[PDB]
Amino acid sequence: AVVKCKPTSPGRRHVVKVVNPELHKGKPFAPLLEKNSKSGGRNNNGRITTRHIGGGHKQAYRIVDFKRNKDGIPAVVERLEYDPNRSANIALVLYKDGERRYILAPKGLKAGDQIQSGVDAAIKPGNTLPMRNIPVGSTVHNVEMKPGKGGQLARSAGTYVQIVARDGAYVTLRLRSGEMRKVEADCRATLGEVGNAEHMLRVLGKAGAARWRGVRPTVRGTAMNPVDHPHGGGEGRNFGKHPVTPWGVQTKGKKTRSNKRTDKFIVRRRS
Amino acid sequence: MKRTFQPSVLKRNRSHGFRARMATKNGRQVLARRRAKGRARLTVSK
RNA sequence: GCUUGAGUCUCGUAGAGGGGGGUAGAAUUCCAGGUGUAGCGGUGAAAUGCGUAGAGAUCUGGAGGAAUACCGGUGGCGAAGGCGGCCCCCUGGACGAAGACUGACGCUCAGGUGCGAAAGCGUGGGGAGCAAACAGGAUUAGAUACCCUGGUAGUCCACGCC
RNA sequence: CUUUAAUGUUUGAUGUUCUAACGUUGACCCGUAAUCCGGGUUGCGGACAGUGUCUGGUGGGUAGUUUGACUGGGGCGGUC
RNA sequence: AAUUCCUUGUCGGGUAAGUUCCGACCUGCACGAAUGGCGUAAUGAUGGCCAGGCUGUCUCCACCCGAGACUCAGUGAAAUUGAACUCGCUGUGAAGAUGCAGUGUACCCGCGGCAAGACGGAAAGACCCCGUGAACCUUUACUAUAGCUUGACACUGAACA
RNA sequence: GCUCGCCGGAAGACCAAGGGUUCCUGUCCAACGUUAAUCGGGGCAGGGUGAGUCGACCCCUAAGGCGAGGCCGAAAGGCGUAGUCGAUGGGAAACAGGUUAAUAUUCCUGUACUUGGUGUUACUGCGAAGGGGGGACGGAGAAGGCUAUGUUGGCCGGGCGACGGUUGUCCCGGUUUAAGCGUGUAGGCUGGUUUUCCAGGCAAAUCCGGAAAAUCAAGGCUGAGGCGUGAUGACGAGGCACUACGGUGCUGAAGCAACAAAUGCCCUGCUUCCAGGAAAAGCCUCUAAGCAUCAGGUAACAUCAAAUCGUACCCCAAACCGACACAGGUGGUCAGGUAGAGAAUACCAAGGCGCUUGAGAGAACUCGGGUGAAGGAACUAGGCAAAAUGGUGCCGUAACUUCGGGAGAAGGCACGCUGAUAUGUAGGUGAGGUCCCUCGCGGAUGGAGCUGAAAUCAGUCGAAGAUACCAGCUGGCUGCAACUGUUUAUUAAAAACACAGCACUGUGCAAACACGAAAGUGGACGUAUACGGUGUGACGCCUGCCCGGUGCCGGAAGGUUAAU
RNA sequence: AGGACCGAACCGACUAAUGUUGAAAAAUUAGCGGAUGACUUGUGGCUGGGGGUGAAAGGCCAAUCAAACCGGGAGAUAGCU
Repeated sequence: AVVKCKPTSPGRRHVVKVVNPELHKGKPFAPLLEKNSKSGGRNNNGRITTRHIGGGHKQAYRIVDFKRNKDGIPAVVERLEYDPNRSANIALVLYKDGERRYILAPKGLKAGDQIQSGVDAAIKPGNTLPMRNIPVGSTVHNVEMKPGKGGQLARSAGTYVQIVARDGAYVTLRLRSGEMRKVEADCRATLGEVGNAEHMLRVLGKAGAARWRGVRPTVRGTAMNPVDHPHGGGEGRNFGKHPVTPWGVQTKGKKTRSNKRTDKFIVRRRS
Repeated sequence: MKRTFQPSVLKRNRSHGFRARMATKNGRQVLARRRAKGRARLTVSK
């Protein structure tokens, strides 16, 4: 659960840790590891393109099954592991033919649970099926946008998607943003919601925790100069014009969505 | 006081060397200008 | 020592007693659509407000939240606060015919501990109606009110406080 | 000549369906013991998206500049 | 008050004496609620004030120990510089005189010191003004323009109301 | 040459980078050395750098670079697949003595070790830009076992002390010895063996993974250090013959034990934490295509090969970066004695220097210090500067608080030496013995030696005992910023910036946004508990009213309105 | 355990004095801040000039920065000296 630290020092005064004793203490599964090198704030042109990304802890990428397959083969769940690359925890699962894979761990999943992925799979948290064998109203996660592509929606910790309706070839989904959108019914979805729902309850306590995450300091345009930001300047604190991005586009309000080939799929815009 | 020139022959040859000049057409123009001027050493780094 | 106070067992009975989950039916609101036109709403009167970009009214489909009309009672249960749709799971108490058992094991209890309406506070959600604050329109000599039109916290859920 | 539930026969606005251009940063096969890219099979979208030319708006995000003179220094005021 | 012009506002405390300080009042020139308001333990090479200790900080300097400065031998620069036979005073004067006029004073030349002057040296004043000068920055200045966005045509076709 | 001083976690020793002959010898003193110079990093000549084991090269990869084709782009060119480069990282192997004027793990002596080629013999399924294992990995903390190393004793050699005493519990010196081979231990990790089956590993597999049976907890792997061998060897204090006094040669005694020890090793271990900690090859194993007394793979023996380049010298510096023989800068490694917590500091070892102008004299004034009567901030813008305090143990400690703090609050007391407790105690370490076990790097009892605080009584010295160096000033009231941090490298370190938190807003993934003329790339191998932009800035209590103006969001009825 | 405390190496630069034709085109001396972390450092790489990078000062980009340096237009122009 959440652990409020004793204020033995400033920086430990205001930190809440979320700790899971169920998580595996030790090395991850080495056949499903890849090299992950830091490249944020670095284009192939070498320029910073996303600001406030820099050095954090070294991390290794875990190959997680998102396009879940091996239909009809049950898999027993071994110990849940920690994943630095995402807010969610992951589960190392072992199929009956001797194949280990990494799964986005749902909320109720424990070590020893059985999961399955086919069209004959019983509907149960941790099982994935296309959304024409899944009843309307169930909360799902790790749901594809195209049939066979892999889960793109509800991958963060604690997130879920509600199956609201069925067209007959499309399935309407209420997303975590409140948006309703039409997704094809042959797209697969894992049942239940994603675990680690206490991830939003952590408070980092100090600037060093953000630096271990990998977030470089954010400078305000009011603190900058007129050459640097559209905000900036003045012989006091007040600038006094409409708030904008560093490149001039207005940032309070001003919806910026220019897609026209997916407007047929978004049904109700998020509120 | 740390001064601006901190020598390293590897970085010298990677930055200003003959093959670094010959890689780009503009460094080949540098070498053409130095042969036309008549320098005793084309790439003084090398 | 005794059972006659207190308690236990057998078999039943009624009950919105509590905790968890699921579901159902009216109705309100909102969205999309069909018909249709010049008013709707409100009040002691009006007016703010909605409607000429089509409101209100009628019908269809969908979404979401809250409370459970009738039964309903000078009824029932719980120590109190309190508890009302239906179904399941776990569970507390009360009462009764009859029989058996232990044998004063009882009563009250300052400190102590627990429970404790509504309002309020913290974190995370939810938000249909209602509604402190707030705004407008009335009333009045004035009206920081009673009235109307909206409307935020809150009312709802989880865990903690008080 | 203003109109007809089959005929001599056009133009312009949304709406629905199709596939066959186009898209695919869906799946599979081959080049190929290649995350590229082609070609092929199929699924999805589909005359939409996107691009070219023309065009209305917005546009200190950039760019070039202007922002007068007299004046009992200049500026303010006043004047031309 | 990092905010109050008047202003050293007024009252209280601290001091023998306090334009600063602390606590108040409200008469807020011209505080005020994420341009955040008020408070806040801890923290600070942060700003102001007070006190104990401590002392050459001072009254008010004295002595001593070293490195220079001074002399000798060796080596040996620099800024600057129209030329110099390069005094004081008062007046005059492009208006603050070593040089002009009147006058006074002064044998010639070093060495160690001090800096009052040579409007001393250094840097074609940076403040001010001027140039139909420059740069950069701003905007609601003018004119464009990247981007974003609107529509027509083309790529681009077939049916049905 | 003899004294004197200075450094000694360097001002000593060895490298890397960088430099490029400054290295050694002979000769010269014009110029260069801030002076002279017989000297020199100067001039002129010669000499000097010896590798299968050190490094490079080489095999392998990270960031990244280039990139056949390819995609894109007026051209130039941009990106990028296969691939190929790229160490700062990962794979074979050598140590000790001796030697030169100058080389040294390279030459010599002694003892080794590794990787390939070929040939002979014996056995046999060998075979891959393929699969699997392994390489292969974080921070912090805590043991234990050691070792480098040091001290003391023994032993050996020498001494018998310019001035009282001294060798007859004294003085000085030495007491060294490696790789390799064998043993496989203080530890650490892990259950092995056999059989059967397979929806997995881009196909196959006896390999990996998975499942099911019998058997016993005894098998394997890793691992410092010790001991034996290396080694009756080498080295070794001194002594002995020739001296041109550079020095050469012979001989060469003891060469043990105990204790204290690392920040080094076991240890890439163990424990714990979240921030979740490179890649590929060398190595092992499995088969695919192929071949069958063939080619190959193992084991033994013999023989051959290991090329090429670097190697001098400086390297907290007079050889590098700073125009200088410049008070500056420069990565790693080694780490002695006494006091000490210590890599502080003081004095010294080994070693290296006295900083390339001296000699006088003892003015002002300047710089760097020492001490001051009485007063004690009266100085000044301001306690600027100086002075002060400073250690360990124990007692004691306020308001306020977010309960952690504040706090070393403040303020005090004792510190030296000697003796006794105790001819050296508590503790630490552990030989001779004694008894067991599959009798060896084994276990149990001891308790000889060695080392050894701290405390209490008593005595004693000085003015003074944390006596030197070293080493904190303290308290109160306020502004600001929560804090640690960052900042104008060269006049501003702040109240500025950042910050954890908070909120608004955009964003449904081919996301927003950014770089790009486009491909593409970041965002992100992320997916609304995520990402961006903005403002505010822990925390506590809160954040009121105004949508008229300017932005933004929503709507299209009417007016105006472009190309066409 | 801790962006914990004291304090060396290490990193930095708050005060004062000296130096200001310096020993030094920013240092020395005496103190001073951090010193397990948002630390520090070696080697190599990447980002290129209306551009980069910036815990933001218009700081930094080779002793050069409100637009680097080199070459060219170029003998720019200069109603000014």
